[PDB]
Amino acid sequence: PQITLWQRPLVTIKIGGQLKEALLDTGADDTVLEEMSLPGRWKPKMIGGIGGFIKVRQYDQILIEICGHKAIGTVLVGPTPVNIIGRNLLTQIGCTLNF
Amino acid sequence: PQITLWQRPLVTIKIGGQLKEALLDTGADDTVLEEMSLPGRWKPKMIGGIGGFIKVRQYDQILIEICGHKAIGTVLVGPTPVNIIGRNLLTQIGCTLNF
Ligand SMILES: COC(=O)N[C@H](C(=O)NN(Cc1ccc(Br)cc1)C(=O)CC[C@@](O)(Cc1ccccc1)C(=O)N[C@H]1c2ccccc2C[C@H]1O)C(C)(C)C
Repeated sequence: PQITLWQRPLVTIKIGGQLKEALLDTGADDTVLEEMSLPGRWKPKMIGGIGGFIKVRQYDQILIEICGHKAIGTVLVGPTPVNIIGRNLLTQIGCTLNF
Repeated sequence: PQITLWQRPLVTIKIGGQLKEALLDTGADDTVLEEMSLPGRWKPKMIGGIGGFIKVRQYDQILIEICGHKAIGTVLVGPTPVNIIGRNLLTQIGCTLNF
């Protein structure tokens, strides 16, 4: 589909059997979601944006569905103000910027 | 043009007669540039990102060219990690997300 930017590009995602709302974020290197449980091993990571850095848990090879499009990648979990779908997963669903 | 996201979507912008590198950021509601000089008066604005909120200076009706496309709008100036082109200007150049 084509998503305009008149409003925040929020979409429905399916992860860990749960339905959530997330932001298609081209300014984000990684994907980070609010506190939730995920399977497998994880390691700590610090990510930074405007305001500074926050500590998150890094889980790899996680299955995620964005608007019905399946993709697998690293998903970060921590105190993020909003769910963010970053470039690491946006590439997988073939998302591009156009103008 | 069409921009993929395998690498950060960095483009050249022109403001105040100078070229700068900036990130097309769909996750950003506003445009915020690293410390620089802009004309006119400014107003205070608090913007929140991953690490919390920061105080920035808000200048309005500023001429800024993005990838050759001319825009005129609000530009914030403050301690940002990188120059960020947000949705307020991405809408002016007709940018959309597609997949
Ligand atoms: C490794 O560095 C990253 O890529 N870090 C990401 C990040 O923070 N990216 N930042 C900016 C940034 C920092 C460093 C670099 Br090299 C590039 C880019 C954003 O602007 C987008 C997030 C976001 O859209 C998230 C968000 C938080 C709260 C509500 C909505 C969305 C952001 O902080 N957006 C805000 C913003 C940025 C600039 C101007 C105005 C605003 C208001 C929000 O939209 C992340 C992995 C931690 C998510």
